[PDB]
Amino acid sequence: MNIVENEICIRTLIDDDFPLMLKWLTDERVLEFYGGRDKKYTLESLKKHYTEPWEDEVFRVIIEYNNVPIGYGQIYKMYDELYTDYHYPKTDEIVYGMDQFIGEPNYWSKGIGTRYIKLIFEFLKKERNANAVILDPHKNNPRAIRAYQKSGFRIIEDLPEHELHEGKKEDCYLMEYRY
Ligand SMILES: CC(C)(COP(=O)(O)OP(=O)(O)OC[C@H]1O[C@@H](n2cnc3c(N)ncnc32)[C@H](O)[C@@H]1OP(=O)(O)O)[C@@H](O)C(=O)NCCC(=O)NCCS(=O)O
Ligand SMILES: NC[C@H]1O[C@H](O[C@H]2[C@H](O)[C@@H](O[C@H]3O[C@H](CO)[C@@H](O)[C@H](N)[C@H]3O)[C@H](N)C[C@@H]2N)[C@H](O)[C@@H](O)[C@@H]1O
Repeated sequence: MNIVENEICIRTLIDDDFPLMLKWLTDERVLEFYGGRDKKYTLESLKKHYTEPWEDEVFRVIIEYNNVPIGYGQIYKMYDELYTDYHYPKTDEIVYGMDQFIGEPNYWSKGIGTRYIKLIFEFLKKERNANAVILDPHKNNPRAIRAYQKSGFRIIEDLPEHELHEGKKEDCYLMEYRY
């Protein structure tokens, strides 16, 4: 995948990206909201994690802003494990999920995440005929939730004790965008 829209480039993750990703995912500012501050990656263990295979389609991408890599996304075709855990019914609809972080905190709350999401929405519509996109943020991450609401996602389910984060199972929302 490769998308360019003025300041933003979204492109496929390659092995050369992992040292900078290690910087992001050893940064306690970033880890508070993605992964958890108790994660202890090395370059090798991070690469192992981010090269684990997926049952169905996945896009792993790097987000660049003004020619500097600043974050990471993964965009994945929905699969049975997640349909089940989300209590989100499998239908004839084409559904994707997406996880992402901006690893440069100076680029938070400047609208870049919302620009990124909308570019992915457009890609999935034209390239995959997607009908819905879903994700599952922590209830106590309002910056993410508000970005997702700006982008068109709506809360559709409560997911109690959904995700272990820093030793505690955090309540989440299931949020859905339907074009
Ligand atoms: C979640 C992001 C990708 C969102 O992208 P970002 O570019 O920051 O979002 P945005 O388009 O600026 O929208 C954020 C909105 O929330 C607002 N906001 C910031 N902090 C807030 C808070 N504590 N409470 C409520 N709103 C807040 C912010 O001002 C902005 O609103 P606007 O000023 O545009 O009206 C990014 O903040 C990020 O990477 N954060 C750290 C990692 C992370 O949380 N990843 C997602 C995990 S979640 O499980 O999906
Ligand atoms: N709300 C978004 C959340 O996104 C991540 O968590 C997600 C993991 O990334 C997924 O893991 C997949 O991606 C890994 C990296 O490619 C692979 O190793 C692994 N085999 C894959 O299944 C897992 N399935 C769901 C989990 N919620 C963050 O850590 C978490 O903080 C944040 O809240």
